[PDB]
Amino acid sequence: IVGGYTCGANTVPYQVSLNSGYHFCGGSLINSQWVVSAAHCYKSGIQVRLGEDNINVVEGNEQFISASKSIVHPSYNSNTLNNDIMLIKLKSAASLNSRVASISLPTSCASAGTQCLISGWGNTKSSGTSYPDVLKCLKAPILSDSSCKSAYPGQITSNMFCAGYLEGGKDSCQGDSGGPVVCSGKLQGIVSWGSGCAQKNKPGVYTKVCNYVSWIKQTIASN
Ligand SMILES: CS(=O)(=O)c1ccc(C(=N)N)cc1
Ligand SMILES: [Ca+2]
Repeated sequence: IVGGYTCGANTVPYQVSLNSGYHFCGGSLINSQWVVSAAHCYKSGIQVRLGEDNINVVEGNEQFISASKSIVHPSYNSNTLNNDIMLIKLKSAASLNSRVASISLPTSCASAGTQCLISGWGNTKSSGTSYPDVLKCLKAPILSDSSCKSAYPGQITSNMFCAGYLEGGKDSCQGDSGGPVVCSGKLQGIVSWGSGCAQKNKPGVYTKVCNYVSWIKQTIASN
């Protein structure tokens, strides 16, 4: 997260870190046994880490649970990043509390102008590299589809939306991938892609979760 602020320990209870010997992507807990992330974050041997703040220091509120199965969206396209979403089932149910909680799925899509909360342990610089150890937060509005399409000609599908600032300076970044975009207490997006980070006229592009509620629900009900 570039241009954000320190969230505060466990203030984003649904945020999870995907670990494969090191943090490589974020994710969101949607129930005691399932996590939603980005399809481009796929890999084998994933351990889900919940209740984390400083990913390099065990503070006492963490829960480390291995993944039992990963399900990438059937129509995921790695070249265009269309349908960049995947589900991860935990080997065992997480213990839910005030510091580890699930985030509700949306019943309707969020409209442009709505303010959302984006979070992650990704790079904090637009130029250079600096990874924080604690969770960073960023409040950003959803942009109109017209401004999004104008920023990325011929690259935005109906399953994507832009959020951020056209002026640049504030945006999600490498390492925040798979992370949540929460608006009005509902999960509306997944950190997916963008050109660089916090660049002028290049806002972040996010997976539009509201288009996948049916797939998510039916998949969880049969696996
Ligand atoms: C490295 S990545 O493709 O995951 C990526 C993730 C986020 C952004 C940001 N501009 N919103 C840019 C790139
Ligand atoms: Ca920790």
